[PDB]
Amino acid sequence: STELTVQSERAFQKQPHIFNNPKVKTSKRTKRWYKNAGLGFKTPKTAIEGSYIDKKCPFTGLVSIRGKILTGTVVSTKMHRTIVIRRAYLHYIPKYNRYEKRHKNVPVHVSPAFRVQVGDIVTVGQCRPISKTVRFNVVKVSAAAGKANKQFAKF
Amino acid sequence: GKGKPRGLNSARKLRVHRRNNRWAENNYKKRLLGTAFKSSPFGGSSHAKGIVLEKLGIESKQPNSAIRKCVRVQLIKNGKKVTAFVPNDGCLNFVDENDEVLLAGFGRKGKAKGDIPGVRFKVVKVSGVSLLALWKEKKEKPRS
Amino acid sequence: TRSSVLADALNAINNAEKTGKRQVLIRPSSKVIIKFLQVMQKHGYIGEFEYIDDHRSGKIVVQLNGRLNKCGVISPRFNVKIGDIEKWTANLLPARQFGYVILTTSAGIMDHEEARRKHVSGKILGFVY
Amino acid sequence: PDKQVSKLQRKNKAKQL
Amino acid sequence: VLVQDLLHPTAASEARKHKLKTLVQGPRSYFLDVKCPGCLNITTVFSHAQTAVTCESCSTILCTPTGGKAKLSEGTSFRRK
Amino acid sequence: GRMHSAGKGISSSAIPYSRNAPAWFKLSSESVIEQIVKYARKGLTPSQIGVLLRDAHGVTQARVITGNKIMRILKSNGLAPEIPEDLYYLIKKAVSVRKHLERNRKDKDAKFRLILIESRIHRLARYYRTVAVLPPNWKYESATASALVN
RNA sequence: GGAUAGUGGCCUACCAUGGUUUCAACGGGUAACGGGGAAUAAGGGUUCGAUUCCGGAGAGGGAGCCUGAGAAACGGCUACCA
RNA sequence: GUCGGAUUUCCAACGGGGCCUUUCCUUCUGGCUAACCAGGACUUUUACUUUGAAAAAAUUAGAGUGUUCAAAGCAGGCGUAUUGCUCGAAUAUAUUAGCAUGGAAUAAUAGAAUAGGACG
RNA sequence: AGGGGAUCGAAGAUGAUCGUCGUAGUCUUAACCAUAAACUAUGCCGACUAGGGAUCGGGUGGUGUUUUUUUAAUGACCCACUCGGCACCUUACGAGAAAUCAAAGUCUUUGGGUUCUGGGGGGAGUAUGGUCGCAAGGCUGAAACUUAAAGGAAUUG
Repeated sequence: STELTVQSERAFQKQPHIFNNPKVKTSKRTKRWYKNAGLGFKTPKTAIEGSYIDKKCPFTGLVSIRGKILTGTVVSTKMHRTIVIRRAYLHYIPKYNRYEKRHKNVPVHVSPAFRVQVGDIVTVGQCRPISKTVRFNVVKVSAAAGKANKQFAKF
Repeated sequence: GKGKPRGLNSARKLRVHRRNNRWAENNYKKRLLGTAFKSSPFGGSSHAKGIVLEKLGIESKQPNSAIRKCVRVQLIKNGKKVTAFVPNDGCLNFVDENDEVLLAGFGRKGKAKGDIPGVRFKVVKVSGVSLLALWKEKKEKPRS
Repeated sequence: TRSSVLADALNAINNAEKTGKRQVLIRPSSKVIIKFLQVMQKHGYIGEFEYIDDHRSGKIVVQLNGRLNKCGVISPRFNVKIGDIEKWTANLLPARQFGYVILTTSAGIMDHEEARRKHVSGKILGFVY
Repeated sequence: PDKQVSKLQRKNKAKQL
Repeated sequence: VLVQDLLHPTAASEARKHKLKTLVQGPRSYFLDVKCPGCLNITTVFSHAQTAVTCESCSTILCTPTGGKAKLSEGTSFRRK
Repeated sequence: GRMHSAGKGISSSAIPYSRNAPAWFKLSSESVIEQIVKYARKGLTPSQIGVLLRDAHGVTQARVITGNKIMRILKSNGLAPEIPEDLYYLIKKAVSVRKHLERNRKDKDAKFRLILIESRIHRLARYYRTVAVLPPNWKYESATASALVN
């Protein structure tokens, strides 16, 4: 995948306007700029400490989080650094006095700070329009996969 | 369980059954096929107007066997040629060939006043001069 | 497929109310049937009833006094706002001044005439007049 | 044989009438 | 009809019902204590076997299965316990 | 009732009302647990085992006497098999029917009944692959069930 | 990276293979501008809404542009078509 | 006990809220010896429903008002109308979606079985 | 396409006021095709509300009869009871327009769960388009138009 040794494109990925000093070699030996996105979403420990870049991450990148905060259950994650959740819900008809199921497939950017597998219950936040269809961004993952690691060791 | 699904989250199949079964009435088929705008020589209008081609007469259904004196109109706005009934007795002498009659239907959505085999429109006004009033001798009819 | 257990209970109570049996046996009773029959018992519609205990089902024998006309069940259990119990006590009770549309709230199973007073409303269940 | 003759927008092309 | 206890049916009437359809269901099958003829090790055999119950003392047939109750064998007197 | 047929039959076991008690019963769990591991090392299925303890020895439902069902005992003692018992018997049946159908292809009836059997295998598998007593992406398969049963 | 007043496949270069779907995509039709509303009055609905208010869009048809804070402006311009 | 009325109570019916019964109704932090807000994890998430905010005017429901009546309109009333006073233009509905807030039974979903599980 | 090819026998011969032969077929292996008055003209699950005897399949009692070595078990009966099945028969409690129906009941006192179909009659199961079939054809399936009825049950000379 993205696979750290992060500098894999035709340019130099960086946190912009964040300056290691080459002349001053001191007790840091690493400098990143993280921000708590707010609203009591904990920034992950992989955000502060990792080496990825992601200019559209909500913890390292320039984008920020406001507006609607939504949840959803993730479905296919074949795209690079972004996923699609399924935002399902009941519609109401007043004629028939009953309801019907409806779903939306919202695409949504994900940081490599999060490890999102298909079938996670994720929480997204609204960002600035970060691609054509993407407007949102993953802020917290609450994955419940039924302990499928040891699923083969069973009765 | 009385056919139809009464489930609380089953609204979709309710309204899709219904939409399938509304193409059972006549009038709802008329509206959405746009039949009033394709066939039906008054192009979705109450009235129309046309040129009389010739004056005719009938040999209608039993028991009332007679000659009922209809005409042939060609409508203007379509070029369609539809037969037409002249009302209150006399009044065939009011129209001529190549005059300007205003038509309207009988009141059945087409078919008949009665025994009449395939005549659906009555004439309301010749030359703009209103057959009711001519039949009651209140105006006059200039020629053309 | 016993789908709605309360619907079978109330059905049996009608069928053995019309034909004047003074007692019935319903099966496989739950909390909801106990609560419903408590509500019916409270306004004097039916007599004392009694829950047997096998380890599985919980049959009930209801002594019924015969004041019951009809006990119904509304499947599906629709969500009913406070404004709606006007429209439910006008579809399915015989008069304004008796009968009870009972309905399930979060405040607990209850007829409508108390539900006005505590001023909550939730789903509907059946009806007794 | 071919008698679909339905679902047309060129109806506006009956401005030639 | 019209009126009766369902709570306390007469057990004479309740003996004839199918096992399920009683007031509280229960089995009708008993356990019994078979006394093997030539030996002393008494065995408790359920009344509907499905197996050729081996006497363990002397390795022999006690009762044979049928469609229904366990058909016993020679005069092994049995006690319903 | 009767998932694939038009039958209606009620045919069962009225387990009794007590939870402990026979109250005439012999000593203890260690005897019966030892019996269960005895048969399980012998290599039987928990259906067969409950039967064999039922008729041979004096036990009722093992749940009453012990603290657990049979399947939990063979789980705890590490002899619970990879597939549960019932799906095993179904695949077994489908293999037998399948072989008979390999020989006698002009038959229609065993075709139809095989199509019922595989339906039941699919329904149980789809029950088991939700609760993960089979691993997911395990699928019953029509060519190599004969190696899958053995 | 360009471009923009500005996020953005908006556009270029390179890379990846994705994105939507029978919970109805997409396509077709609409004598379809959208609402606030209107008509019919047991309840529930059905049919209409070009039309006084709000919002969009157009000024013969498409395209382009000047000037300005604000126009792709037509009681402005330029070309082509009719 | 005011003589059309409550004030004291009787008595139930109605509603609430705690408190005690094995019955968590968050640990951690200064104003303090939790009343208070700032301050850490979350105490699965929902569906439903009450209440509130939002719900342009006009139209609709509807309050007041003798436009001579009415449809309408939001005007008007009132004195020495001789230097003025003054009332009023309410209220309600307004699906669904969003938002805030109760309630916790109905309908769902996770919480400890290879114990890599809590209080250690 | 083979193979068989007895009977019967679509199409093909003979006779004043229907009979004789007879291929295709029926029969079968391998392919298709997917129709029927494929009809208890009555979807599938589930619960409850009336009796009667009849038998089918299994099971539980009867020191009940036979039968066998009348000694035992069996086996066949007979009686009682119960579970499942095919039906009859009777009420009319309810239902229905009625005939009739233990369900076509528990539906204006109008909601257990769910699938499909119909919305006057002809035009027409036609036209057209797909679609499947070697073919025959099957599936799906309009409209313009015309019409005042078409139809159900039951009584009556």
